[PDB]
Amino acid sequence: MSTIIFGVVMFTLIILALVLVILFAKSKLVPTGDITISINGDPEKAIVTQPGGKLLTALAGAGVFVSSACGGGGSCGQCRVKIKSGGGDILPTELDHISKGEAREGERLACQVAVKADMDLELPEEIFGVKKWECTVISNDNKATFIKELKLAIPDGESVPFRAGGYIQIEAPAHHVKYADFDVPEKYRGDWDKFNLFRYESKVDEPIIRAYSMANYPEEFGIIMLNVRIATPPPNNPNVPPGQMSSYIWSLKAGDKCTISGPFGEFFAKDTDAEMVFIGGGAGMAPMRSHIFDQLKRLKSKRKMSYWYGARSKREMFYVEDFDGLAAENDNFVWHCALSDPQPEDNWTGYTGFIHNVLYENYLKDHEAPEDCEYYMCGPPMMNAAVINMLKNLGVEEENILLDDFGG
Amino acid sequence: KELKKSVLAPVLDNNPIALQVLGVCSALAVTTKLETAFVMTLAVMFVTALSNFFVSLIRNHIPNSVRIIVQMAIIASLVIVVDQILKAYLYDISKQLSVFVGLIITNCIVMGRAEAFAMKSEPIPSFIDGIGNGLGYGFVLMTVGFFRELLGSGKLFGLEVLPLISNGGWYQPNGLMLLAPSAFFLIGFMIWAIRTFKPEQVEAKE
Amino acid sequence: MEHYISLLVKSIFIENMALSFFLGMCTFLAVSKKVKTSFGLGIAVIVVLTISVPVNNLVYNLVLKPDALVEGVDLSFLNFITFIGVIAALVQILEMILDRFFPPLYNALGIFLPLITVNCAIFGGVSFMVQRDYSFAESVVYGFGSGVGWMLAIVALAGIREKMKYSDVPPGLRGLGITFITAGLMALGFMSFSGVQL
Amino acid sequence: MITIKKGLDLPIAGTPSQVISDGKAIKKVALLGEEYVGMRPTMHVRVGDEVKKAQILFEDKKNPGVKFTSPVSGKVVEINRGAKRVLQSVVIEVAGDDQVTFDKFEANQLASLNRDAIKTQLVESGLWTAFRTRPFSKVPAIDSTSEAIFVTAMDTNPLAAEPTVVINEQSEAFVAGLDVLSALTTGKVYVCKKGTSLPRSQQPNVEEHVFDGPHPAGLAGTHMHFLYPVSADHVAWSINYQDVIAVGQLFLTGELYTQRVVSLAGPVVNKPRLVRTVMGASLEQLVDSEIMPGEVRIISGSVLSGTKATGPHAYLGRYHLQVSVLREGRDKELFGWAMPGKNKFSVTRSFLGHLFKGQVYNMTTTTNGSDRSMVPIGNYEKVMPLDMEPTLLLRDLCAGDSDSAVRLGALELDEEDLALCTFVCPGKYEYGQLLRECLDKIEKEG
Amino acid sequence: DSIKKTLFVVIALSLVCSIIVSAAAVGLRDKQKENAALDKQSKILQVAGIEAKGSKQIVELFNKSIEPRLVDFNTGDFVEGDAANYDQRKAAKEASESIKLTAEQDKAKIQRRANVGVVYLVKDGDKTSKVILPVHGNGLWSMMYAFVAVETDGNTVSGLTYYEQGETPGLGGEVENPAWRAQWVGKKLFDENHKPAIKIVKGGAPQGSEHGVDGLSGATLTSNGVQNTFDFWLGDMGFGPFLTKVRDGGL
Amino acid sequence: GLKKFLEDIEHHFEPGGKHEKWFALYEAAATLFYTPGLVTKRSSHVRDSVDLKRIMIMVWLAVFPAMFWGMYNAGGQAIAALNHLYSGDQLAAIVAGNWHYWLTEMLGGTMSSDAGWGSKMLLGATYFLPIYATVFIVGGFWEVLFCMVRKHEVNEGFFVTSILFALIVPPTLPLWQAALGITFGVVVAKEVFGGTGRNFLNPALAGRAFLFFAYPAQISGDLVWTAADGYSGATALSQWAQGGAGALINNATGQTITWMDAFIGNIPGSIGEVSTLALMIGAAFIVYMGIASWRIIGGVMIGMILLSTLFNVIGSDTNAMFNMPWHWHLVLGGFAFGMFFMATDPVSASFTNSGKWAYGILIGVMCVLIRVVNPAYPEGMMLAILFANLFAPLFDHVVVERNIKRRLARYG
Ligand SMILES: Cc1cc2nc3c(=O)[nH]c(=O)nc-3n(C[C@H](O)[C@H](O)[C@H](O)COP(=O)(O)OP(=O)(O)OC[C@H]3O[C@@H](n4cnc5c(N)ncnc54)[C@H](O)[C@@H]3O)c2cc1C
Ligand SMILES: CCCCCCCC[C@H]1O[C@H]1C/C=C/C=C\[C@H](O)CC(=O)NC1=C[C@](C)(CC)OC1=O
Ligand SMILES: Cc1cc2nc3c(=O)[nH]c(=O)nc-3n(C[C@H](O)[C@H](O)[C@H](O)CO)c2cc1C
Ligand code: FES
Ligand code: FES
Ligand SMILES: [Ca+2]
Repeated sequence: MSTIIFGVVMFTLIILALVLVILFAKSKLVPTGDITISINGDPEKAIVTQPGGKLLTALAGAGVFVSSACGGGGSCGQCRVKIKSGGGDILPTELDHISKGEAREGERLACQVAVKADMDLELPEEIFGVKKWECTVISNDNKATFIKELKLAIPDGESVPFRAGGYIQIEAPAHHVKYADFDVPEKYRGDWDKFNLFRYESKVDEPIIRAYSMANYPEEFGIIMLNVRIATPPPNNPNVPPGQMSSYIWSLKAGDKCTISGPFGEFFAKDTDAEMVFIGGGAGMAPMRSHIFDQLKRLKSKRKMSYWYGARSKREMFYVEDFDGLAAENDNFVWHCALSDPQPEDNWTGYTGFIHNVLYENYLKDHEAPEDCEYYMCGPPMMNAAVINMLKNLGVEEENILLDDFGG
Repeated sequence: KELKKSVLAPVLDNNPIALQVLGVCSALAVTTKLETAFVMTLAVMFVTALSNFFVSLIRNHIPNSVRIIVQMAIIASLVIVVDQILKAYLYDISKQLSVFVGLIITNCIVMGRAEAFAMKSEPIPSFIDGIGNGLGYGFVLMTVGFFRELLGSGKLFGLEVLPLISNGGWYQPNGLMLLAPSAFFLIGFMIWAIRTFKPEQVEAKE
Repeated sequence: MEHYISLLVKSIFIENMALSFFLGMCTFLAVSKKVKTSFGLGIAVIVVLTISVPVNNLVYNLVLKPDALVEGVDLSFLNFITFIGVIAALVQILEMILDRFFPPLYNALGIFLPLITVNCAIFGGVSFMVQRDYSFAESVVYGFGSGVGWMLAIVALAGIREKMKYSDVPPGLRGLGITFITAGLMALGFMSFSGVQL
Repeated sequence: MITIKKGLDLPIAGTPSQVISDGKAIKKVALLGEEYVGMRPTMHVRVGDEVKKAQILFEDKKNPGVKFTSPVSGKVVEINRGAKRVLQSVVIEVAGDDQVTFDKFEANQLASLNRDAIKTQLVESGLWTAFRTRPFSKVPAIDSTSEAIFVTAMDTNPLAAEPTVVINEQSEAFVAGLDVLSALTTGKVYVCKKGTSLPRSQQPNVEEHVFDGPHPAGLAGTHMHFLYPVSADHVAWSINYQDVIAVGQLFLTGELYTQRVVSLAGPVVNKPRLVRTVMGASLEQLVDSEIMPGEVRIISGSVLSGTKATGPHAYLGRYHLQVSVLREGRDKELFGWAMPGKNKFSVTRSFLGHLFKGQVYNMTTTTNGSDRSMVPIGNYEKVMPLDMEPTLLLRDLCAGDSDSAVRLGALELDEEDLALCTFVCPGKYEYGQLLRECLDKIEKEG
Repeated sequence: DSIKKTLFVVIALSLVCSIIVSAAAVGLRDKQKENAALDKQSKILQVAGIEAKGSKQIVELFNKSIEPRLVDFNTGDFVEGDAANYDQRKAAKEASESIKLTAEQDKAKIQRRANVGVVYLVKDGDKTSKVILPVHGNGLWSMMYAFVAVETDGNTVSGLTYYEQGETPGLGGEVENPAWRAQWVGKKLFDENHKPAIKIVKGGAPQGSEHGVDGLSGATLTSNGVQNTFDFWLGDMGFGPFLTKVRDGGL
Repeated sequence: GLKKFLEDIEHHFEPGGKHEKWFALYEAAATLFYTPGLVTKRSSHVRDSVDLKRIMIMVWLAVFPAMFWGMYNAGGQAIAALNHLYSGDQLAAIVAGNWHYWLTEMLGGTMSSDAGWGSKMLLGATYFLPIYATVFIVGGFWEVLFCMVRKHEVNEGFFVTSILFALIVPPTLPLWQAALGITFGVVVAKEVFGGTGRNFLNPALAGRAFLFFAYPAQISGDLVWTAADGYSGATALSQWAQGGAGALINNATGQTITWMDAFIGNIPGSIGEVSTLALMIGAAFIVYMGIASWRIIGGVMIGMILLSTLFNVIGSDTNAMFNMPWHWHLVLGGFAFGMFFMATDPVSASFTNSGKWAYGILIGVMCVLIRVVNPAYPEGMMLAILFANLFAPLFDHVVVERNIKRRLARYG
């Protein structure tokens, strides 16, 4: 019994001594002072913040919004900044989106950058002109069986300064909506009840952030037009949650309110005299309408242009009148559409099959020099892989193929 | 059932020693005989389960400055109790197991489970994953000790199944099975056999 | 003089902690890709071991050895907790010291100290010191030699694994299996100092 | 003097007689689009178009501003294309005497000229493609400069011409070309040569350096390694003696000079000699009625580093100054690997052929063995004089490790620098292609 | 966070852990000591020829039959003390309770020797039937510890048992072979002049040898170790004076 | 003829044929008899004549003097030891009891003491040839299996591994142990790494280290090195460790082992390690051709001489191996077999001219060390080569790291 008391007291004193000594060693040896973060060169608007956190949360407070697609976490690759002074060393995950040649300039993903020392950032050429808006839904008309067109009105006459091919970010709070809430006209309804996709419903508990490409050109003031495809569970395993944000925008209707955040973008057209070939499909009609209307109307370019859209049926087609009006007034532009499963009701006398086979066998095969054109493309994933493969077998260089995958 | 997945996945799907390199030292050391492998498997099961349980009980109040001190205090107390129990009842196995009874404290399974799962989960699932990881560890230990004791000495659990020549039999024991590289070779070929049947575990050509 | 050099040569070659005693194998088998990284980790191991073994020898001989404080009281059941707590606290304090005061030495070797804070190599070194009943200078020399032997073995494995860039390993053996086989073939070669009694 | 001791002078049959004569009459030339490294052509001519001498045929997309011009005046008759529509050659039938002319200067004005005027005249004439940057062996960017321009006034290739015979006929043009290069370079021009005398340019920065020993003593990579080691941030340019003669003639006459003196030699050539020809001449007409009957291989350039001339690729290369013709070895021999070889060449001493010193071998295109892994017996060290580790660098090239390859070298190298390593490998590896793959990786990754 | 709550947590946890640990560690000391002792008790009962299974019968027979005593090596006379708890292996390293061995004196390569050693007397009623001498020596890989039982004359051997060794399990680990240990029964330790006469013979022993046992096969470097062990522990520095005292009489 | 028969059955083995799964064995026999007949396809349109076949056949032809002298010596030692022990009607019953003896007497030879060089080589062949055949077959099984499953073409290199394993083993190995040793040598040390040219250890001394540690009584002691029933006699690195140079004596003949006896090879031991003269005769040929490394050989010699001379200088009065000179280390054991044929393995050695010297020096130092100061093992050459195979890449690392700093200074 005499040994037990002694053992207990010495155990406790050893543990307490180690804890107190490590605490005291910590108190003197960690700063807890403050560091200053630097932006382009201006002494004004410089961020001071606790060393707790990363560069994303440190930039989030001072009103500087970096492109934070895919909710951070080192996935998108658009949270890239140039750091002049010593920040933090590279991470192997940052090497996935940044190459040894790019990294030399100072490119790093802001998310993995850990703020504990002062830094000097050279942010990409005055992107401080970014806003967070709130808009009133104008219409939510259904454009295809699985694609709905969301229009929004920017309030008080303000207009979004953006370029064709760019995108905005739409944030939504926690909610719960059911697929019975959706206004799906009887024109496109027959395919839904075949799977009875009205069954599903989803709910989220913290707000989400996603990006969407605009479907209007810069000189169409006072609005924003989008094309939003519904993201349903895959056919193989259908017991997984539906798309969080995709099911929200479909739940909106006239008069409702949503918030958007600023103009971004990298899918811009090059300024040359070369011919342009626009390839699209599905929800990829959004940038392809923005690029084409920018060329023929705002820039009024006289280059030769062409649009090759690939749909599944004539009920899946839309914006037809807008393109047929351009092909009549302008003789630089031409339009073609190819269906996979044309139905007898469609009255279809046109191209049939995949778009990568229709484009090749009709136009590219006899072209005098197909390597001399600029190819812009946006569509479903295996449409991008089929087209790129067909173009590479013609000699086209990847410096000419501009592809915008919808978030991989 | 939510139980059988959690207890039976770390055996082949997410095996500790064969996929999560944690835990090689005792597997290499104590698998010359099969009794020591069994006793070490049971001890690791007990310690991992109860340490996960207690760390998950007090997960909310642990300071971030002294987290390692608290977790290692719990684990070291459990291992000291286990070592005092082993000496009183199973005396001979302890002598053959001398320092790897204490080294259960620095075994990587016991700490990686307390850090990766117990700090973030309820008490009853942490007992479960500790038991499951102990089972996955004991799988490799017993499988290696079986071959080592059978071919190195011709006995299983101390029972003579192959009659040695120096005991009037026909079998001549392999001396490497009682030595150091044999455990490395056995675990390497076992990893080969496991990744042959479940080929999603194969690593990238890089 | 001959007593302390025989102990050093023994610790380095005759009783290796990596290939003879099998301590620290997960870090040994996981950080063996590049020679530079293995060298940094080995230097961290040398430092942590040579600082950890003598201090634990002092604490044991002052507190936990039989009859150290009161006649008829031995606290030898606190060896495990005392050793592991002292090792962890020492590693963390050394890491913080390097992190603040000497940034270059931090980027050099302090970036390995989280992997070594609680490792089987140092715990086994302290346990073997307690079993073998070393003096203070003997503990210093033993810790130093043990760290140097561990570093030598890990750097040799890194060199072999870099030479294996030309190999053609079956897909099921790629990685862990072939590293296990290579470490076994290294132990087969280190078995040459077996019969030496130094 | 720099003396090289590790190398190999190949004892192949058919050495030429260093006497210049007139070659066959040529009726077709071509420009080969696969011999320019990293070139993607933008075509400026169609089949049926008529061209003039020094008229543009195609440009480069990846190198803006560079023009590839016609050697002769005639009609575009073929635009050959291969896998994935890769341009193989643009064939032109020689007919007429038309040309694009430029400005002419006096022989004493060339040393004091504007670098931009020199660059402009070169790019417009299309003689800018005579240069190659090390690393990566590509045509220089028309808006870049170098501090070292290496002139190759020697030749150690097997069955090669001897530069002195050619330079003694165009001394004036050679000196004018060196005077132009002295003003074009920022720094020094290195005229790497043998011990024999050559015409001297008298600018203070044009220096003469003598190299001695067997092959590779005559490659630009050796000269760069010994005089101006190159790296990612130290680039040198390379040009040979006939291109310097062409530069001198261009700046002295205002006209593009397209005249080659190539060596036609080989074991199956009846009279090996130096012949006069034109840039890009047809190699199936240059060798007509001059080779023994049978099945042979016609090569543009050396047997160590050259292009096999068949079909659409059967035209004289741009950076090549010789043609080689040798038989095709397609025989199967009873225990041919175990015969005592009195007629078998080797760098090792496993055959009887080395005991007969001064022998000359009628070598074929045989691969004396099958493809096997690398067992290093020390053959790469016997033939590589530079200050590198051959076996480890070649294993880095094989394994595909680009970073350690760059560290161990691989940036000072061309495909012609590993020709002897490809030669003496007992595993029958081809290292020029592996080096080109590693350099493509390194140039693509920024 | 707060230092107050941190210290409260660590102190409470330390108390809760230390109570259990130090209660379990002290409550089991006597059982641990008994379990440690029963192994040596069983080895001695086995070398003495007595059959026993289970701690009950082992303790009963060891307490009724075997008697530990202490013997002074320098003079070979009995000394009084606590023989049941003597620790010769730890006493041998102590500077006061041991002696350093001269290079020529060290024939078995043990390098040290305690002043007093513990012997065990097998007792029948009150008559001393045998005496069990603990000997040890150095082999090729390890130190080898044995138990040799000698009859009252001080010459005849009744058994041998190696209870600790680490020689190759099939070459020099054959000192634990029962067929080899059975060769020792009936041998003689000393000759007519009372000098060490045990001989480990390379290549078999002639049948009828009173002094020779078969050496090990393929193991002449561990067999040399056993020979050196007996050469030392039967000499003037080992059990020589005590064995002369036993020969004269009065165990 | 044979050319016609080979190209007519080639359709049977191309994909879809009757025997397509045995294609790897057909392409081997097709290229063994006749050269492939291929041409260069890309560049360096002329190739050197050497290939792996000639390298392997030249390393194989070099060990024939050693092989034949080893067979003759095994026979002579066995006959002498037999006539030393038995005579009269015992020798007849000993001869009729062993097939190695009654086959030698059936094929025309004699087992009496007046036997000549012809019956001694016959008796030695009756021991060597079964081991060689078993090793070759059991290792070729695994080679062909790996090549068939991995769709490779079987390559030479095992042609040398098998013979080098068969000549470094005692004349009295069981055949199942030879099979196990060649299995461990080929499969574990070479084939799991990719095959020839892609491993890092010596495949023949990693199957001898399998049998030395697993079955240590059939490859050690005094009963395994003379093939005579009931004969127990020590060799000379074991007789020197016991009593020095005065203890070197042949018990079968009752004569002293001189320096010329160990150099010529009139001593017991591993089948073909005994004749330093024949080993030198073969090594001079394979070194002249440029196949073996004189830098590695010189390093081994330098290390052995340095360490043995240091041991001789510092001296010892309890260890007899401290006074063995360098010219006695050379002719005893498997020092010269290893220095000449097994240390010069190009795949396991260093890949740098500067690293080869250090590699050889380490091999020699470790051999002399394991000989002198390791009391358990009479020699240490399989253990010293296996040890240096681990640090061969580190020497290359040091040399390359020194070469890269020379580059960055723009002088290389
Ligand atoms: C720059 C940019 C522009 C874009 N422009 C457009 C545009 O104009 N139009 C457009 O329609 N899209 C566009 N996108 C794509 C869009 O932003 C997102 O890809 C996606 O639509 C986001 O919607 P969501 O979060 O509701 O779907 P998510 O929830 O992100 O989709 C997940 C999908 O996987 C399934 N799933 C979810 N959880 C699991 C699980 N645990 N296991 C298995 N399956 C699961 C779901 O059923 C669903 O099909 C763009 C993307 C980027 C980056
Ligand atoms: C699984 C299916 C059953 C297995 C098959 C059944 C068992 C097969 C077993 O009999 C072995 C032979 C295999 C060895 C292969 C490897 C050898 O290294 C190849 C070889 O000799 N190469 C040559 C040697 C020489 C003569 C000189 C260098 O040239 C060569 O061609
Ligand atoms: C000089 C030379 C020496 C060789 N020595 C050996 C040897 O000792 N053991 C072996 O298994 N193979 C040997 N080989 C064959 C070959 O190198 C060996 O199979 C490779 O290690 C296989 O990768 C040798 C080959 C050559 C050319
Ligand atoms: S997702 Fe934010 S950086 Fe990649
Ligand atoms: S056991 Fe030593 S690291 Fe896990
Ligand atoms: Ca004693």
